[PDB]
Amino acid sequence: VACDDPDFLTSYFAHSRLHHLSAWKANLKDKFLNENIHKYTKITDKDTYIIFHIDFDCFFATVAYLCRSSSFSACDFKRDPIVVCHGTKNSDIASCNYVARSYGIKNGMWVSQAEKMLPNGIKLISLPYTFEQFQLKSEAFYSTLKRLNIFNLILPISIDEAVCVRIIPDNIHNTNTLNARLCEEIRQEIFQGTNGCTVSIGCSDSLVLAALALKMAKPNGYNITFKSNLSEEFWSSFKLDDLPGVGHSTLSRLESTFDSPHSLNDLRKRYTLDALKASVGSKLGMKIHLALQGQDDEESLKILYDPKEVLQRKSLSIDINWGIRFKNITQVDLFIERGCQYLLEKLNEINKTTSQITLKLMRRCKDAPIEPPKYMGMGRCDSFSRSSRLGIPTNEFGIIATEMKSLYRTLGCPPMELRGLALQFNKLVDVGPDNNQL
DNA sequence: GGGGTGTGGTAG
DNA sequence: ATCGCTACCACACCCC
Ligand SMILES: Nc1ccn([C@H]2C[C@H](O)[C@@H](COP(=O)(O)OP(=O)(O)OP(=O)(O)O)O2)c(=O)n1
Ligand SMILES: [Ca+2]
Ligand SMILES: [Ca+2]
Ligand SMILES: [Ca+2]
Repeated sequence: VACDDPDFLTSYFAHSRLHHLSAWKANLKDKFLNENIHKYTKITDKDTYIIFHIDFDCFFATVAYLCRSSSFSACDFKRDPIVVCHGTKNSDIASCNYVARSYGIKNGMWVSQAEKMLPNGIKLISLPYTFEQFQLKSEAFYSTLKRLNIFNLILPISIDEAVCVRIIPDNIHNTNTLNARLCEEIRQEIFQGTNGCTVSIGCSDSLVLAALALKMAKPNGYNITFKSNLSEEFWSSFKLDDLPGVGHSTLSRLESTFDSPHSLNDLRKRYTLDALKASVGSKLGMKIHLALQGQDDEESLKILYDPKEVLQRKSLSIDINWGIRFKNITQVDLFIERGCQYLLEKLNEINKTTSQITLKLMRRCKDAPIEPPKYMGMGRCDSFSRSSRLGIPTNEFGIIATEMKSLYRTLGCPPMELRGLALQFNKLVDVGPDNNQL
């Protein structure tokens, strides 16, 4: 299905695991809001809480293995390096098992890159996606978590991951013996309920330490590390980009500024708050500083104190940066129209209008090959964005699609140089019962 | 003090 | 072959 075919968006989203991830996450958040419309559902100043951060180990790889076709009968999850991917070369490894990771393979690597990490005779097993079973195993996960009746708040993070909060009465002497019991119950009940998937669990009294504890626990384990338990041994165990919020760009800046720390212990012994803030910015610097103390920042805590506002959707968009090869502006405009139709179907499902929209595009870099290394990839591009305030909030196709096509024209991208498009509704407006307006 | 725009970055 | 999405904080830099 080419990008000028009316079925392209349907086919692309059907095959895109990144689309599936975002849609699943959005749907879990909507369900949380719907199930909690009447309930208080939030941590109070008065609560002392424990965080149980629970997450499937190598989720797609595990499920796709447990569900593999007869052709993969013989595959051994504990001995073979297994990846889930569409392709054979410049195709993303969506998930890899811990055997593969023992050779240095990582989620997001191209199969082409991963294969070079393997010694002679060691063969990469590549399993197809099983999207519907990913969903079904997630359902079993979330159902088990609720049925245990041990959590005061269950927060969806993604298809395979939840932050679960237990409030501890001041009446009650929490102990790690009780926490280990709960961890082991959760792991067993989910292993049973999912027919063979494993989860790991990080357990702490901050979100950030629960996240690091989760990392330490993997694969197929649990780790309890409270602030009281912090030690050089703990911090020495983590790379810099194990901290939530530290990706590759922030890592690069930390390594430049602090002489290539090789563990969170190195960073914590070397940094100063002000140098940190200079390196990575004021809020991120404060976040990292607080994290290196085992403590959450104000922004991260909002999910505990006001989950309904955190989880409420504030924008709606689609992004298509793969398979984009148009010959003329007629075809670009029709695709923009198809994208607007899709977005408006979603906007109407949530009973909202929009007052502000954006078109963003990827354009081939002047010196970048027409056909990039990744088949149908966007390749190396320059990004361009323009937004427009609509005035009266609307859900009218005619208004929105017209302004989107106009936004496209102002960015000046020749159709044959286009490599990607995003269509965004940046501001959403409730629809109430009263619609009488002059 | 309040508003605005486009862009960087991260996560899963 | 191959399916490189998408929500949202923070930021720089503009206005008054
Ligand atoms: N670069 C990525 C990262 C994740 N995912 C999908 C596949 C993962 O199975 C799943 C969940 O993401 P996680 O980051 O939780 O990773 P895994 O569950 O695969 O491994 P881990 O045991 O490290 O949590 O999301 C993907 O397609 N591409
Ligand atoms: Ca996981
Ligand atoms: Ca996860
Ligand atoms: Ca990180």
